[PDB]
Amino acid sequence: KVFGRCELAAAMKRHGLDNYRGYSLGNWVCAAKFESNFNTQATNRNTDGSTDYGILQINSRWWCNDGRTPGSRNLCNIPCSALLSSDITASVNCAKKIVSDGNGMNAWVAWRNRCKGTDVQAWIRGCRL
Repeated sequence: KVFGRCELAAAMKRHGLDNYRGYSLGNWVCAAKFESNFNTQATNRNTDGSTDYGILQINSRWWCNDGRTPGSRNLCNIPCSALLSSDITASVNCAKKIVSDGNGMNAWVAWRNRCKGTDVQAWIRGCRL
């Protein structure tokens, strides 16, 4: 499923991401925009053999199991395919674990390079929240 900007902001707010670990809602919507273009079915393989899955592009080397990433951990304890569902619950729950890991949202390369230090509130403007 491809989410609309406000539709996703609403779904994320409902799942408790707004201000989670100090990151305002605009941050999460901006990260989603640039990581997957709001598409829950997005996948991208990396040079190290791992693969990123879903709207927040969660990596298979540490967070989920896709059966083809040797010596990988499954810290979120879920099959990576669950991260492609139209229901973002699984992605959100796993993202909450990732952002609490110590490096905050810097764990998402697109957020660090394209959202960090920008006016992220813009991503939720005009939204009925």
